[PDB]
Amino acid sequence: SMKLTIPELSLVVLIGSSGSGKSTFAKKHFKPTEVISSNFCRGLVSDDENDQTVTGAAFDVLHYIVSKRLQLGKLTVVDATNVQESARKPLIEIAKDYHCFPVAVVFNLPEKVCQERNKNRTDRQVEEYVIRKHTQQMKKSIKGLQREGFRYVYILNSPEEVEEVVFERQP
Amino acid sequence: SMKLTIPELSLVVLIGSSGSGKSTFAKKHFKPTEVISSNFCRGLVSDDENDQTVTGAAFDVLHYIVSKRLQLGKLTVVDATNVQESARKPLIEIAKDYHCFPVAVVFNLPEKVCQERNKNRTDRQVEEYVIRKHTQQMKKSIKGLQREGFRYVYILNSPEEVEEVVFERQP
DNA sequence: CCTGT
DNA sequence: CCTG
Ligand SMILES: Nc1nc2c(ncn2[C@@H]2O[C@H](COP(=O)(O)OP(=O)(O)OP(=O)(O)O)[C@@H](O)[C@H]2O)c(=O)[nH]1
Ligand SMILES: Nc1nc2c(ncn2[C@@H]2O[C@H](COP(=O)(O)OP(=O)(O)OP(=O)(O)O)[C@@H](O)[C@H]2O)c(=O)[nH]1
Ligand SMILES: [Mg+2]
Ligand SMILES: [Mg+2]
Repeated sequence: SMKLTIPELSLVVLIGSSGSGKSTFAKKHFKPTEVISSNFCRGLVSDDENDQTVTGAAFDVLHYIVSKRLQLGKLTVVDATNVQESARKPLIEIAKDYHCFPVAVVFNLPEKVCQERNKNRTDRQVEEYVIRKHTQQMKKSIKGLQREGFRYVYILNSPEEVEEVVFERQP
Repeated sequence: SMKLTIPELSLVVLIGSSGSGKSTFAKKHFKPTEVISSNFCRGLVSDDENDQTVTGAAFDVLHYIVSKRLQLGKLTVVDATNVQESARKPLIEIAKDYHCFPVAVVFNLPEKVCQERNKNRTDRQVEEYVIRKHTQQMKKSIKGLQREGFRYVYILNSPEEVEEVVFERQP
């Protein structure tokens, strides 16, 4: 298996293009309340998880919930693309404020896999150019993650590696 | 600082070209008996740390010492280039034999930096082609380290990052 | 340096 | 999708 060690008090930041399987992954490995999703927050503020015009409010809400959880010492997983440094920056800062270990889990999957999954989705889709861009941003992000403040950086390089992941939570 | 978390029982594998500063780094961060060096082993078997013809015997000795230490539950740092997969393979296997966690620390420095340092050494030098080769092998190695069995993979991307390292030995 | 042979 |  692919064992990923994380401390009991972690902020797990999922990094991946739309279609890379972040939400599917989060549901398999974590409790529902441990996972806070940017799309869910778009729904919380606007009724519409697909409404990009409420992104600002959605991430304000996400960051707020993350802060409340870390204040209470609860492990939290951020289910958003997190492919822009500007998106990861405030998450690292919140983790620092509450002495929480930031962990990066990167879905380094081929653009074509994400595009294929997106084409076959029935829940929500994005345009092809979005996935092309997210994949490029994800790839450019990998080198600098440790320096950004991620204490553990785990890169998953194929669907096979994603499937094999087992988290080892250390108390 | 660049905080690198490692378990009390770790096999820390330094990965870097000649001239990348492995031995300097090892002395700064670890007690002498925690560090086992391939060049020191060349000296043990032949009187000459620079004798490349005794490489087989030197690594036999290094592996034997690593095995004894991990068996005794002692943190161990391997100071060798470790830029070939075939070199890392037995280290991972010995770690697994004794339920020890392998940690990779990669000196991902520009070839030019290593060459300049090499040029100014008075203790021992290698030819430029050696460093060019080591650097290429190091860079080609990075992606696959987690899959090889390294439970923690830390990549240092500049002399500034190397200098900033602080190990956090979790009990 | 896990060896330009 | 932190909005080409
Ligand atoms: N075959 C296969 N399909 C998967 C896997 N993971 C996710 N999928 C499918 O890919 C599609 C996208 O998966 P999601 O988990 O929603 O992807 P996401 O990264 O959360 O995408 P966004 O929310 O748009 O950012 C879904 O229809 C899944 O059923 C996988 O591991 N294997
Ligand atoms: N400026 C600077 N010089 C360094 C640093 N680390 C090592 N050096 C110099 O670079 C040269 C090589 O350093 P070593 O620690 O011996 O490098 P190594 O990786 O062990 O090299 P090999 O034993 O040949 O594989 C030495 O002369 C060091 O003094 C550093 O962090 N900063
Ligand atoms: Mg999702
Ligand atoms: Mg050395």
